[PDB]
Order: sequence, then structure tokens, then C-alpha cells
Amino acid sequence: GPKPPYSYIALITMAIQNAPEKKITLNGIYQFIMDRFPFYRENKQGWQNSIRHNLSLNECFVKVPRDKGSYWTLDPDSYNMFENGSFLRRRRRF
DNA sequence: ACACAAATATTTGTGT
DNA sequence: ACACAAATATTTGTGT
Ligand SMILES: [Mg+2]
Repeated sequence: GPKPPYSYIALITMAIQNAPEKKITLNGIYQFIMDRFPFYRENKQGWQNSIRHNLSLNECFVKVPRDKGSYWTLDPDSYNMFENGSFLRRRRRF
């Protein structure tokens, strides 16, 4: 149906915070979004590219090696970018 | 969006 | 059958 009101940055931040170890792979981010938001079960090419692009562009998502590919985590300075927990409004940079 | 490299995964080929 | 190497395919990550 309609696309949810959350930005790609909010979606990634939801997935990272939802992981028990606060670290998650890229496919884990795909699965999180598709499980909770049916709009993203279609045309995966497009938005999954936008997910990868948002992971590399924004400093707030830092890549970390494992112990498949790599774990994505939140910079602690940006862990609560969405202060009220609704993920509708994002705090701006210090 | 695009192109593209780098890193992994899968399929195919060869020898025994 | 197996082990293993080559070659391809796919995913992951980065740069305008
Ligand atoms: Mg980044």
C-alpha cells in the first residue's frame, strides 16, 4: 500500500537498535524492513540501493568487521538522533 | 538515480 | 564419489 512515513535513515536506525547486540548486517537491515513494512516487499532493487547509499554517505552509520559481510552500527553521538522514539523527526548535528 | 570496485558466493572445469 | 582450481555470478560498499 502506501509507503510508511519513515526515512531510510530512520529505517536503518530502527534495524540497528532492534538487533540484540546493536550491530546488524546489510541483509539483516533488508529483512527487518520487509518484515514490518509490506510496501518494501516490492521493487527491492530501488530502495535497497538507497539503503546501501545511506549507509555509506551518513557518518552516523559506521561499518565494523565481524568475529557474511560486515556489521553496521550507529555512531554513539547519533544513537538517539530520533529523540522521542517515534522516528518521525531527526535531531540535527551538533 | 548512475557507474563501478571490492568482497563473497556459486557454478563449472579438471584430475584421481 | 572426492578435492581443488578456474571462471562467473551475486552481493556489498563507495563515489559523484
Ligand atoms: Mg557511513
